Amino acid sequence: SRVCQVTGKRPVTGNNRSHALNATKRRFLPNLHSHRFWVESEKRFVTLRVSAKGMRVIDKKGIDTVLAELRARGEKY
Amino acid sequence: MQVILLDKVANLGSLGDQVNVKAGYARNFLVPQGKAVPATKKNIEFFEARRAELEAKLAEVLAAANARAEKINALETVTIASKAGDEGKLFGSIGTRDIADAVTAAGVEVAKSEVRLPNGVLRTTGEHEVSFQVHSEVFAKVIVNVVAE
RNA sequence: GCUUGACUGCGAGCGUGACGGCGCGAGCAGGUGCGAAAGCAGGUCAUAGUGAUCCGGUGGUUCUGAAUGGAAGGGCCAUC
RNA sequence: UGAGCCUUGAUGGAAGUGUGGACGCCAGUCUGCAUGGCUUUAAUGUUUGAUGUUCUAACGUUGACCCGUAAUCCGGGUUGCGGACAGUGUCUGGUGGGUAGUUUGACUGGGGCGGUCU
RNA sequence: GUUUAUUAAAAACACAGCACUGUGCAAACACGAAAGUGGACGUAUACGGUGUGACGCCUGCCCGGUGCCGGAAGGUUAAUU
RNA sequence: UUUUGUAUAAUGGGUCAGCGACUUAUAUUCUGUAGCAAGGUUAACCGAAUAGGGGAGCCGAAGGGAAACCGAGUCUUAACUGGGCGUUAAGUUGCAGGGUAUAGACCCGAAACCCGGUGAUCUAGCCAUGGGCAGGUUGAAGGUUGGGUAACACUAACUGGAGGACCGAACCGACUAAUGUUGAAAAAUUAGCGGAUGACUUGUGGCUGGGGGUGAAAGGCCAAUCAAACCGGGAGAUAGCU
RNA sequence: AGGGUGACAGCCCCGUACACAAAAAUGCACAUGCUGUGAGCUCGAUGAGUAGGGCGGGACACGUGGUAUCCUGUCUGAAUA
RNA sequence: UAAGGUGAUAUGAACCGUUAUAACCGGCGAUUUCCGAAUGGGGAAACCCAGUGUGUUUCGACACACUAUCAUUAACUGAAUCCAUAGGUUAAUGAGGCGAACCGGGGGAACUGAAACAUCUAAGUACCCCGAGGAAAAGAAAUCAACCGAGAUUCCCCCAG
Ligand SMILES: [Mg+2]
Ligand SMILES: [Mg+2]
Ligand SMILES: [Mg+2]
Ligand SMILES: [Mg+2]
Ligand SMILES: [Mg+2]
Ligand SMILES: [Mg+2]
Ligand SMILES: [Mg+2]
Ligand SMILES: [Mg+2]
Ligand SMILES: [Mg+2]
Ligand SMILES: [Mg+2]
Ligand SMILES: [Mg+2]
Ligand SMILES: [Mg+2]
Ligand SMILES: [Mg+2]
Ligand SMILES: [Mg+2]
Ligand SMILES: [Mg+2]
Ligand SMILES: [Mg+2]
Ligand SMILES: [Mg+2]
Ligand SMILES: [Mg+2]
Ligand SMILES: [Mg+2]
Ligand SMILES: [Mg+2]
Ligand SMILES: [Mg+2]
Ligand SMILES: [Mg+2]
Ligand SMILES: [Mg+2]
Ligand SMILES: [Mg+2]
Repeated sequence: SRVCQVTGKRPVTGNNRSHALNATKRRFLPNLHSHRFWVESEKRFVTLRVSAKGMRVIDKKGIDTVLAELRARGEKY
Repeated sequence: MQVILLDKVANLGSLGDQVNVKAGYARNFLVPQGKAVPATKKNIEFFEARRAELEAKLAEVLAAANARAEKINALETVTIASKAGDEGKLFGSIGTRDIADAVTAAGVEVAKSEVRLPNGVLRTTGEHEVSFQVHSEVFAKVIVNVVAE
């Protein structure tokens, strides 16, 4: 399930739109990547499936907090 | 990605400076390998409280013994001396514990030779004020009274 | 030869079309050319020489202008 | 390595016994090299992009090993190989009857062909 | 040998053989938004695609057109700035 | 019924009986009718509930101009001798009807498009595991032994038992004819016919699903059907046609 | 009101108007208890990968239009009464 | 509540009742085989086969109970790695499945209309999927208004085709 474990970002639907303006159903789906992060608070490597932006969010809020969610939301990690 | 530093660190490092580096370098090498930290603002005082509770705190806590020579600004009583010789001139030298013999009962008792003037130590009159090692900065002042016996 | 009437606003009143429209028109106002003057000129002897509407361009024009003043956009006239 | 700024040598403690480079008004004297009682120039420190080597630490491993585990999966770990590449997301040019939706006029001595359409 | 079960059994398809062309292996190709899997427990004396169709004697000329392959100069040229 | 025209040898009906097609809602206009009249009327709601309340609002009493605006006038134009549209006729709300608009819109009918499902008990291909092929022929390689060579080559008897080999039942097929064609049978019967140790044939079970499968390729086959299966739904698709 | 009874019934039957009814289990209200639960005053604090922006789509009656407003797949990113 | 009763086709038989344990009706309980979410394992539904506890003047065996998965929590265990995490057993709680419409959300057609057709339409309709309640959803303004003022959301009539 292409879904960013930190932002909830899943694929969305939309059209294509040719020059002639012809709609064709499609998907935008997120830039996922699943990345090994170091915790230090846990002396372990937790490897989340994250979209960039998901990343930019840890880079700011900070891992120990992001993982604080998930835990508090039920997610495995 | 700005972040602040811990250890040194090649082309930017300085045990606590204010750098701005590509996020990769950080979330892949600096932190998760202890060398830097997200400048979470919370932090830019947590590590600026240091730059003040230090670089102007303990850099002031140095100054509490001004010149150390506080109330010793009127010479010190001359119990004995430091020696003389050459029937008129001078001949004898300071054994590795012999400029205290004089100021031998003042401040506190030691016995070490932090030599400051690398000369033959000039042989003439007697009473001389150079300095001596009293610390990594300040100085002191005292005199030398010879012994007539 | 001299000239810009191949003018601007209008138009009694006719023609001709299912319609959209197309044509003819003396005369009125302003201003203009030619003629001494009466007068003639709103293109070419007449009848073909063409493309509705939408959308957009350009100039003009305060008519419009979403709190108010502006502006954008719209309208109106000209034209592509 | 293309350009900027900061700088120390060029345009804006004397004379003699001694040297590389040169637009040198067309035959200079120089820019320095030894001595002897804000604008036309070279190197660094640097700031900024391009190119290339390499690294390792993202990431890949459909090599080997350890454990969960008597398990051809998966996961964690170790190691070896590769490595900012490959791949993927968004955007973007090309290609694309593989697939899809359609169009492909009327008149007409039947239709088509020819011809015609104001 | 195969085939239109039910108006066509053939000169049609197939075939062994020939050629072209793709593929260095996590192969190309194929099913599949993926994971997974066929190819293959195979490795270029192999695997796929295409055409020809035992065998004998042979298979000439044309690259302008279309298609395909190669090309580090220039011209034109997208998002981007 | 359709037609220029039908006794027509052009359509439809064997016959009877029952059913079977211009509706309904909301708007909108006209006509009729009733109320009130420069006025008519309320909606939701409240409700004492078909009353009464409620006048939000709609239509009408004023038009001209794109508009600002002016106003029984206004616009056109600098301005019209003028010109256009207006001022000189009552409306409005019910009720019944005639039209129209939006809805299946008078009824029945396509071939098809789309969505979700059900089908490999027929059949195509493949997978696993099992079964079958009377009888008769031909007589490859190889081997043995002689003869032969300097030795091989070669050669003769014998031995051997090859093949999408030959003939031919079962079994698999389906070339011809006749019969049958309201059949015995929605593909057969009878006489002939091809294959018959193979790319053979067959049982049981399995896998492949509809723009999909499978296909020694015919557009064949996928449950008596296939140029895109069946079932339900969109659904009263649409039908300028009958 | 209606239904039935050998044809059409206020007065034959069952009903109807009206007036009554629960040992139990429950619904809803209240008045109480139990476990909680927090109340009022003062002094604070005032929701960042967010608003905004580029690109591509989608919502707004509004089809990119001169197009505000909203959501976000991608890339970015403020101020702090 | 009662003078009549043992549902129906449907008699008959053998019976139960008449002053309150006949029947009838309602509240609360008991019992409730097998299949089915089906949950001990399996499986071609209503069948096959277990493990551990128990249980017998005949303690062979045969009957009765428990044993699915997942989530939260707790206890005890416990790798690569020694700590620690992973893992492992047990327990206590809960979920599972069914069913009208209405409701929020995730996807989302075409026929058809435009007298053809692609923008546009049909239409966020049909349909598939998830979730929930007696309703759902929405909701106490970074909303409008217009220099006056209004004061969350929801529904109705207008505004207005
Ligand atoms: Mg096509
Ligand atoms: Mg269509
Ligand atoms: Mg024709
Ligand atoms: Mg046939
Ligand atoms: Mg035949
Ligand atoms: Mg081949
Ligand atoms: Mg051929
Ligand atoms: Mg041939
Ligand atoms: Mg006829
Ligand atoms: Mg007649
Ligand atoms: Mg007849
Ligand atoms: Mg079968
Ligand atoms: Mg044979
Ligand atoms: Mg035979
Ligand atoms: Mg026969
Ligand atoms: Mg069939
Ligand atoms: Mg159907
Ligand atoms: Mg429909
Ligand atoms: Mg129909
Ligand atoms: Mg706030
Ligand atoms: Mg069971
Ligand atoms: Mg089961
Ligand atoms: Mg159409
Ligand atoms: Mg609620």
